[PDB]
Amino acid sequence: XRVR
Amino acid sequence: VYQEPTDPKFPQQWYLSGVTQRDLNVKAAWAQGYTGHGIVVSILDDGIEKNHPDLAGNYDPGASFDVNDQDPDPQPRYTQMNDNRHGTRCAGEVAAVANNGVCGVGVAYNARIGGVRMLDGEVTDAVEARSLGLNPNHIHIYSASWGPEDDGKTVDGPARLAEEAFFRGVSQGRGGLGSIFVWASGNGGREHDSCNCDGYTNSIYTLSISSATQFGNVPWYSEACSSTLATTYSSGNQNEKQIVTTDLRQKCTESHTGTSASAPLAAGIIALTLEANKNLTWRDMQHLVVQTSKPAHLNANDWATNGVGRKVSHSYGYGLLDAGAMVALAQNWTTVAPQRKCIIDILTEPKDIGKRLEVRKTVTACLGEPNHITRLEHAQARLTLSYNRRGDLAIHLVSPMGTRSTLLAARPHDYSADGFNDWAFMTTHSWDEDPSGEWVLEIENTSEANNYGTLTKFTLVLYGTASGSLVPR
Ligand SMILES: [Ca+2]
Ligand SMILES: [Ca+2]
Ligand SMILES: [Ca+2]
Ligand SMILES: [Cl-]
Ligand code: NA
Ligand code: NA
Ligand code: NA
Ligand code: NA
Repeated sequence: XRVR
Repeated sequence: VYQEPTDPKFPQQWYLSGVTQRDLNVKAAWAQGYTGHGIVVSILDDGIEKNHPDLAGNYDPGASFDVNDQDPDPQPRYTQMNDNRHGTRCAGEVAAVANNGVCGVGVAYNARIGGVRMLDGEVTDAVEARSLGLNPNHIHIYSASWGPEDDGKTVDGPARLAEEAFFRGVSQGRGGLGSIFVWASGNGGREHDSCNCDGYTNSIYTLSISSATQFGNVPWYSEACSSTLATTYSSGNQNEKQIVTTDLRQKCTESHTGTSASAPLAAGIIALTLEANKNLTWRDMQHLVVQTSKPAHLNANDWATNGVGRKVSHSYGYGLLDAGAMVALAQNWTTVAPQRKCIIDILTEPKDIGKRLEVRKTVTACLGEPNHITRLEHAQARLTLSYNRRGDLAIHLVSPMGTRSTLLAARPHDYSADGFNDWAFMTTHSWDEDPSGEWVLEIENTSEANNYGTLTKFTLVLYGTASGSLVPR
């Protein structure tokens, strides 16, 4: 996997 | 009578107000008396600087938790690279304090703001679920500027606990009215990503928000898809202004950017709307967004008019949010009827895809049954198919009212041979249309390669009601  | 904020960077918040007409019309909502008082927003991200000079006055520990370290305090972890500044920037967009001589102001500068520290660690299904399901009878609106990797190859969505959190949220959250989940549609523009390959944005339970540059263009990072609902301003090229917000280490930044900045602005506008009518359901809120959002002055090559006369783009949804129009319409809003769900299994036999497959089916949309739908909300084409190179596929769905939704555009980096396993491609573009009649699904190979595969299941899932239509636009 999860990214900003 | 209304006095706009005097904060030092408020004149730089071009997206909140200006005479230029390129703004979100937020001052008009402030002047109607709506600044967010009583509404609670939580930023699901890498933490929130709860002592920031421009957040302390609005900070709400009841809207906050640290899921990464399992404690109540969502304070960011400070590093040399300032990696964990992201949540604090998002929080200031929603609810930075007004008229305090610091930085700028939030959209809902009198709302209460919290943060869930959940990105600074391994982001498991359970982590997402505990974040999405945090204090659901205290938090009104959840904002998420994160999601699956934007490499243009991934197909990924909420696993079981997270999907259960969404369903529990919209069903029992906020007194049964339903949690409002606001999602950033993604940053995969350079990778030719599609936000329909992202189950968080593609969900009917989230309001997926895209971005427009100051000059009204589709930013480099933008992802096109049919599940997007609306747009707010964000960054663009270096001649266009950016987003002004609170930064890590008690600072102010004028250079917050990307899809990440659009969701918080939407969450703030939704906070103002909830102040204007606390009785709005989660579906009410999506209806208000559809009816009030503004295409004008947004440039795109794919604007189309749907069956009820509304312009819709895969880059922008129904267009720019309009805070003044949202709060005005919300005040005397009549609650929509309970949501109906009509499940239509389309195929009688598997179909080889080849170079092109067109599947036509005339449907009655549960005519004569309690789930009869004459007013569509979301529509899903839940597809199961095999294919040798997934990113060569383009998928389109045409409604009986003639509205052509791109469910999937070509993704050059998607080499996967895994196909789609009951993937629920969603479109908002046929909202308020009558779904009775001929639907058309088109699957095509966009490459010159001799590709091959089989469509084994196509479930058309329609959501909506059977009452209360407006005269088409
Ligand atoms: Ca902590
Ligand atoms: Ca301020
Ligand atoms: Ca994406
Ligand atoms: Cl459902
Ligand atoms: Na409910
Ligand atoms: Na969504
Ligand atoms: Na029809
Ligand atoms: Na036709």
